Amino acid sequence: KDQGNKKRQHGLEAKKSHILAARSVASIIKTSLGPRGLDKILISPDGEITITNDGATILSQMELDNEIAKLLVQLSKSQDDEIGDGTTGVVVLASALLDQALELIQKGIHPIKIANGFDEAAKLAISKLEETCDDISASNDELFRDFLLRAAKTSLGSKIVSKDHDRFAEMAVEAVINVMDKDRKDVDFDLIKMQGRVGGSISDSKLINGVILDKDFSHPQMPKCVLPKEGSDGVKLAILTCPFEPPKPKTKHKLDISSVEEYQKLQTYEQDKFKEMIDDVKKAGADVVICQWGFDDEANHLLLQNDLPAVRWVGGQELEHIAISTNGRIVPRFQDLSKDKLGTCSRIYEQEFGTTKDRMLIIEQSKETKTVTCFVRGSNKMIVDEAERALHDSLCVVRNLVKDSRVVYGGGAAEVTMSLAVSEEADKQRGIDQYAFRGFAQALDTIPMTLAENSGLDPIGTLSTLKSKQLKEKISNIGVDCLGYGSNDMKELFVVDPFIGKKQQILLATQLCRMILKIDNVIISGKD
Amino acid sequence: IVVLKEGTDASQGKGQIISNINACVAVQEALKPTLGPLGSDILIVTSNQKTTISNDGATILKLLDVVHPAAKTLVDISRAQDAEVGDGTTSVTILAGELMKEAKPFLEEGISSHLIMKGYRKAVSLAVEKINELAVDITSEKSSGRELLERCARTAMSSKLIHNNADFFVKMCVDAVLSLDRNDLDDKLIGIKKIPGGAMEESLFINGVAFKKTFSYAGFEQQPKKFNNPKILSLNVELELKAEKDNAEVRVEHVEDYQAIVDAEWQLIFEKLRQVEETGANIVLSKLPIGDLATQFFADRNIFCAGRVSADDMNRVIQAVGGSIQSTTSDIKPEHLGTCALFEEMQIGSERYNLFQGCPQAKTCTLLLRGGAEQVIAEVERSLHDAIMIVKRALQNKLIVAGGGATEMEVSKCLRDYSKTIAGKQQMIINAFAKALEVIPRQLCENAGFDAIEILNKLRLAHSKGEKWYGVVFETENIGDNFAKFVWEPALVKINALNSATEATNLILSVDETITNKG
Amino acid sequence: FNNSRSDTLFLGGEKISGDDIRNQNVLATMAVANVVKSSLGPVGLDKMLVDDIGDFTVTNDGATILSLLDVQHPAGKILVELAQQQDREIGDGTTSVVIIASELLKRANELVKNKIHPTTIITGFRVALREAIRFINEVLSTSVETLINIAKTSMSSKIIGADSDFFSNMVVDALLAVKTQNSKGEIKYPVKAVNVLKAHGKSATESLLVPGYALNCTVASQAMPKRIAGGNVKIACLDLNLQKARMAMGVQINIDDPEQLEQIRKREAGIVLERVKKIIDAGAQVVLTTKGIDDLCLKEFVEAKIMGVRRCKKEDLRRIARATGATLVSSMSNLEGEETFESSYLGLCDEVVQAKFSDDECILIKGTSKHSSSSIILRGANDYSLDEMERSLHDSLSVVKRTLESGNVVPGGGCVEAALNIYLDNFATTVGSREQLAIAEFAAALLIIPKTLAVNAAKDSSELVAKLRSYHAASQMAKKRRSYRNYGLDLIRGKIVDEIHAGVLEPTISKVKSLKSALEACVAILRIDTMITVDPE
Ligand SMILES: Nc1ncnc2c1ncn2[C@@H]1O[C@H](COP(=O)(O)OP(=O)(O)O)[C@@H](O)[C@H]1O
Ligand SMILES: Nc1ncnc2c1ncn2[C@@H]1O[C@H](COP(=O)(O)OP(=O)(O)O)[C@@H](O)[C@H]1O
Ligand SMILES: Nc1ncnc2c1ncn2[C@@H]1O[C@H](COP(=O)(O)OP(=O)(O)O)[C@@H](O)[C@H]1O
Ligand code: BEF
Ligand code: BEF
Ligand code: BEF
Ligand SMILES: [Mg+2]
Ligand SMILES: [Mg+2]
Ligand SMILES: [Mg+2]
Repeated sequence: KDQGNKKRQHGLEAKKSHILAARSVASIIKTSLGPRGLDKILISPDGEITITNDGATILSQMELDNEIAKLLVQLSKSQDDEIGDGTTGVVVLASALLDQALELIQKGIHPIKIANGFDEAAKLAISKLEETCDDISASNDELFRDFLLRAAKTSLGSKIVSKDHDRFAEMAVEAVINVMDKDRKDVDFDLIKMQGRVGGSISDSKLINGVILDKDFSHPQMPKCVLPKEGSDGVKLAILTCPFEPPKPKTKHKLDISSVEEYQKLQTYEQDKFKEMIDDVKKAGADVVICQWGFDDEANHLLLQNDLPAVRWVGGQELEHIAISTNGRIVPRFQDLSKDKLGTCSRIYEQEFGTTKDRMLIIEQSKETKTVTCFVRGSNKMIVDEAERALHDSLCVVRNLVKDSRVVYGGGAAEVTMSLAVSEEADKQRGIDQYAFRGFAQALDTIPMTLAENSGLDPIGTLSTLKSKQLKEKISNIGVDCLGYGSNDMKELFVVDPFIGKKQQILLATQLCRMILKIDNVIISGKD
Repeated sequence: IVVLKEGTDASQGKGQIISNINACVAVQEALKPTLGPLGSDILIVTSNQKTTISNDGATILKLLDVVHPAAKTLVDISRAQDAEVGDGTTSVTILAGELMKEAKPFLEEGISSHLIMKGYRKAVSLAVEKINELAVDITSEKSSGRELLERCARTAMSSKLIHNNADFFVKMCVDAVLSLDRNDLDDKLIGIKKIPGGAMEESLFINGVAFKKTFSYAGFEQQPKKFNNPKILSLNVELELKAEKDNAEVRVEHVEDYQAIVDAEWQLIFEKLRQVEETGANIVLSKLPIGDLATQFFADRNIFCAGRVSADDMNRVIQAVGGSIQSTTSDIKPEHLGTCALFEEMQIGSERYNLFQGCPQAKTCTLLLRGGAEQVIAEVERSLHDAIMIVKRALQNKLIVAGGGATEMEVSKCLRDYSKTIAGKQQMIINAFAKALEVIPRQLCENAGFDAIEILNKLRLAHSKGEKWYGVVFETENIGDNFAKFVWEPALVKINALNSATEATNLILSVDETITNKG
Repeated sequence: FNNSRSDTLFLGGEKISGDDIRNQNVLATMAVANVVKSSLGPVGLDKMLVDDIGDFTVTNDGATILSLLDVQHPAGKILVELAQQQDREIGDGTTSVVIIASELLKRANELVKNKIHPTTIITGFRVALREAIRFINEVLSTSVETLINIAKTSMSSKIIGADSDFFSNMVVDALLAVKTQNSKGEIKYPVKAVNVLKAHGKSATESLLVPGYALNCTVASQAMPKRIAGGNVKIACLDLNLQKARMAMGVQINIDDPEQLEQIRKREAGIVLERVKKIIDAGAQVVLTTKGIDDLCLKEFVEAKIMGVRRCKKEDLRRIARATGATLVSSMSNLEGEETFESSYLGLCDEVVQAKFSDDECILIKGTSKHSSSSIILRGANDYSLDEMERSLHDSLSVVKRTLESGNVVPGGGCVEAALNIYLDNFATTVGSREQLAIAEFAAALLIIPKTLAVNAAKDSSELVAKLRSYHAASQMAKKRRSYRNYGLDLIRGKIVDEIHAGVLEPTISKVKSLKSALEACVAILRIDTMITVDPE
């Protein structure tokens, strides 16, 4: 059916095409793998300009029609989903592999038999790493904090953020400690509001121990800040999801008014009814009101006179963070108030911003709440929007370290240990699986080599050194002098990649290969 | 000047029958590569724009559109094969086609088709009985209860993207055919879930049940996200203030009545609400919503919830914690609820997943699948359904045959030998079908590279000269006892295959005039 | 389905490789062959092929059907040029050399799909032929009437065949009568003499065989005789034209004195007039120029009752002259003079007459000195049948010129095929290997002719094809008892008969070239694995 507008590919060409298509996607992003990497301006068809060293993000934005690329688009994506840092690299390794696989094919090898070869050599490397890796959690407490940081830092060196990487790193380290527990080892990112606004530089990007939100503070006359109300236990605040307006049904209405009788009673009904709420909150003994939905002109004024700063309209996730931040309860009706369901926050101020007529507000807490707000700032949108994703990247590497305190020293060395170990087992293999193992390990070598290429070092050169040194001594961790400094040895240099991620990466590529190779037939149609 | 059909094509003649054959051959040759352990795979990008990659011959022949009447039957018999069996779909067509191919010589030489149809008819009958005759029934005949389901889910999981991670999935596959009552094997219980990302084997086998995270409301984040033995309340409907739907009219002439009816609404909810609290539950699920206020409530008193649960999910939820759906909050008795061994809200593949793991009293599991691309997870789910469905039909029929071309090659033997006793027209036709079966062994070798000619021919000697299970040593390219090598598949495949395949073949050989109407 | 794309290797055109092209070739050859597979055998039938103007032609000559049928595609042209080779070489066997070819590719291809290299199949077919050609000389024989028989069986699939006995006779007769020695021995039967003509009227049977030759012309001026000589006549086979001279292309007549005007002028008439006289003055009663005659220099023949025909077919005069012993007068010269040399150059003919044929009316030079020659004249219902009558009278009368020039025949009837089949088939094991399948295919493939010879009868041909199969299969068991191959098909009745007896004879020289040839094609195509089609201009 639909015979026309339908093409077919199969091996002679086909495989070349695919292999090459991968390779080419790669050639673009290879120049972004490294602490010497570079970003790529991507533009939405609408006109949105972005700038980012993030792998996944780049390949998602490249509006591309080649089917194989479409696959590497997800390859970098899936990895971003599972870890949060692989992206830029997972594809590189994948391509290299493909070129390698292809190469063998023109020497008489079966595509599917290479597949099994790679899957095997891979599983081995994963092990030769799973054995050489080091542990952090089980070693110290002040050193865990350090190592956990020394990763977040290394994880940021390939970003514009790099400039102030000290702060951005210690920020990501903190942001995670404060919302996940050593036992559950679960970092729920809903407990971390990644909000950013413009202004200053990326340096003025602090971490807030509460939340932000945008509010003018209901009535203008209202105060700007909020003290702990004399000797009290910090500040108490109302967290209600009921509107400061006369209660209404939820089924019908038609309050039939026969005569001036009842209309006379409604009259005074709404009137004091506003006092029925304004009083209600005073009774629970609170300082400031945070209502999910707006208030009436009357009800507002009262909140003024009664020194009850208010917050008209606050979104779901919004109101909710104000709870968990201040330890309060989300109170339905008005009469459901009480001094014991209030929010025990530590301060509230209406934050100014340059001359921007916006001027949002903030809710602090002093002590590490169960909610953090990394509030990012920058000289221009793109710097921010990149710095936020840059922050995110690190925050993820911090989450992976609690979910698996295992660490491997990157700098390319992590990939050299495999290439070394996997290549050894090659000589023992002999025959066909010999070519596979050699290949797998050989593709790997492109990872460090690429780092050398970007940092300005002769590839073959740094590789022989990295291989020799990491053999003439111990299948340890000797990385590339990516920036300079004394010499190799990612350890001293403090270059660290979480193991858990590295495994995922060196899998996701081989697997993706294992799929493409099995494809020997293709049938594309058009858009009728 | 008059007409009889209004410009609407329609061909007839002897060529008509030959056109149709060749037509089918195409759709046939198409799948031939996806056969055997070392089988090639396809990548179809339908006019839809959805890109897929698979081996379920059914799934391929479903994406080819195909409109040729004749050649379109190969699409049908391939679908049925993925039904009454679940596997072999690739092959039903290779054969179905191949026969039509071997019918050409006769049809050309000038022989009736009704005679070729008869000839093939017997050929199947004999061939079908022969399989039944070899269907090695066992139970503890040095096979064990698990080693049958494993040994069979394995060989069948071969030649699929899921191969080199075999062990992991066969142990997973069998475990999930057993998860449900072995008295009524219903697939609809093994409900699968796909999760973006992860290794194509970092997949998880939930013992109880796992489902999305429809939890779309404020006030969450409170409510523990983990319980050991919680008191699951598999409730069916509502839990919102104003109600999610349905209403009536409230007309009042008294100011007090207004505020009165209000206080009533509230209490009307809260009651039904505490009515749940009263059941003393830790987990409250409902196929309908759980409003902001509602979920907020349980949140206060450390009770977890989720609104708008997938319909086909609550049913697997019941079967896991052994609850029992309840529509109202009134007569909620305790044998109605359920309890698992452990509940948690994971962050698998950057997606929160509520899951009731550990449930020694379940009759329904759930399993999350992983992959680096929405195409691979997709192929796993189909590569696994082809296995699960074969394990299932291997409980109900502990009768198995060694494929890898053996069963096929042997059924040829007895069929070719038989034809000697017939002589004449029926001889060639029935002897043809015999040779026509050689396509599976034949193709299986070409796909992988083995010397298709020699390995085939060498097999015919030994197999006909004894060894009723000689097939092909996927390993050292050479013939071998596939029963000994443990390449097992239920006989239920082959028997359905040759029945249903031939059907197509004679359905085509029966048509002499094809009248396509235009419009 | 459907090949497409390019990606790398930027080529100015199409290019299919492997399976895709290799099948395309087979399909091609297949179609071009299948059109004419319904014209094979006696039970086979002719077809009408209409053009764009609406006219057409009905014919069974496989070679003309494939010529007339517009074929676009290499492997298609190949079998249309191979069908050509036959009609050009031996002269009959066209329809069949194609059906074989197609069958060899179609088949050989199947072997490749089984994973059998093309070469290993090729050498295999090559040896099957060596053995098959040799064996072909073990069914054939020297001329031991075999002629009126050859000429007959070659009219089975034709229109002329309903009246087989008649034409089968007129064929040999006509040909024979024309034989010559060419140069240094030879004794070749004119691969083209016997001017055939046709005229609509009367029965199909009422076709005359002139006892001399039929030159197709009138008689210049209606004023001269339309029948001359009853005893003896002198025929002037010329070539140079008898019209008023024009001198050298570069011979200006420059007049300086008005005197010379008139003189040189009228001289022109006479110069080529003297030439006329010097010819009548030779006993010329019949003149056959080739380059036409004047009307002036005609009246000279008329005034003298000399049958003189204008601008004749030079391809006839060459044979009208060898037939009256005369001489094709290029230009009266000899040493340095001018004369058609009285009876020295003239020819002796018994009688020259202008017979009519309804509408038409041509000249006949029947009975001559050294003529021996003949010429046939078909008469039918209309041109549509008539073109075809001759069309196959030739595809028949040709079978004879070769049976003669090559004293050796073989029993047709699809016998040759059957024999080779079972012999090569069993012989196929004399090498075993993969190569067995090749020869096997080759042999097996040959049974296409017997199957299709019969299927063209509607009935379940699986009958004869089986019988004839068995027979030879058996006969070659002490090939002892009373060995009896030469057993062909008798489709008219539906049974196996001895064709040598029955009268079904075909020259060895045909089936020997029909075979060696058809494979020469199949192989050059078997080697095709990529077809790059440049873009035209
Ligand atoms: N400071 C560095 N010194 C040596 N290697 C580093 C350094 N920073 C990052 N790398 C190497 O580069 C890799 C990160 O590449 P990057 O460009 O950040 O893309 P992604 O991290 O998204 O793959 C690290 O895993 C490590 O192999
Ligand atoms: N391990 C194996 N070794 C030899 N043959 C096998 C093996 N695994 C499956 N087969 C055979 O391969 C064919 C099945 O092909 P497959 O690609 O699995 O498609 P389907 O199973 O849908 O027909 C059958 O002949 C089956 O017996
Ligand atoms: N009288 C006959 N009985 C059976 N076969 C015949 C007879 N006459 C010709 N044949 C066979 O028919 C074929 C020739 O028929 P035709 O279709 O004319 O082929 P071609 O056009 O190539 O000569 C040969 O196999 C010849 O042996
Ligand atoms: F460049 Be990656 F995304 F850290
Ligand atoms: F492709 Be089948 F269903 F194994
Ligand atoms: F038509 Be055939 F060449 F006699
Ligand atoms: Mg990074
Ligand atoms: Mg299968
Ligand atoms: Mg003929």
